[PDB]
Amino acid sequence: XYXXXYX
Amino acid sequence: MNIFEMLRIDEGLRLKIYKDTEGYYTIGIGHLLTKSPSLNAAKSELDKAIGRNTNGVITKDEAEKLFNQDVDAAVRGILRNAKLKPVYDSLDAVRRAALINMVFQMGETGVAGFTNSLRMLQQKRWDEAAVNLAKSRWYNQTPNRAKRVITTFRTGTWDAYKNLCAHXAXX
Ligand SMILES: *[C@@H]1O[C@H](CO)[C@@H](O)[C@H](O)[C@H]1NC(=O)CCCCCCC(C)C
Ligand SMILES: *[C@@H]1O[C@H](CO)[C@@H](O)[C@H](O)[C@H]1NC(C)=O
Ligand SMILES: *[C@H]1O[C@H](CO)[C@@H](O)[C@H](O)[C@@H]1O
Ligand SMILES: [Cl-]
Repeated sequence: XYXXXYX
Repeated sequence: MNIFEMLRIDEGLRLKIYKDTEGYYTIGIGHLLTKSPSLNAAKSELDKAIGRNTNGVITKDEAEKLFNQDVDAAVRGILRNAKLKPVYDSLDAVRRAALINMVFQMGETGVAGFTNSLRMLQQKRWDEAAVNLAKSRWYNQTPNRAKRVITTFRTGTWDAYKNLCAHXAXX
């Protein structure tokens, strides 16, 4: 992970 | 709660440059970097904004810094606008956050175009406001968000933002 979103 | 937390629910988050669905390069909590289709241009803009060689990745603090500036910038847009400022001034603090939210989304010019709804809000006509706001293109294109914002306008409460749960779709 480490990135965010939300997709 | 408040505007900051509110927009965090409605905007989402990236620590790395992302090409969003409208064809824009984006980062942080809905921070636009460039309309240009060049990733390198996105990076140049980002690097200039942060003051370092990011390679397209930023820290939470940096995201929060861009966020705080973007929120201030939405307030300035409100106060500079002849249609928005009076309304903003008349509103309580909960409903003010709803208005900052909209501006943060679609810009002062876009929000200033909601002529009748703005009038109803000035006149404290909360239900008519809600019904009128729901008639918009805005409401059709981003309904989940617009419903929460509209509800906040209707009630002057944080109820639409209380007791929401995440469902993955990132991490
Ligand atoms: C990220 O989403 C996960 C999956 O839904 C959650 O379990 C987790 O709690 C979420 N975490 C965070 O909120 C990380 C902190 C990010 C805070 C950055 C805020 C500032 C304003 C940029
Ligand atoms: C993130 O994704 C989840 C699940 O698809 C959804 O509940 C949430 O509204 C999304 N958040 C944003 C800001 O789009
Ligand atoms: C979640 O998935 C999307 C699509 O694969 C990526 O663009 C994003 O970086 C994340 O990995
Ligand atoms: Cl400005």
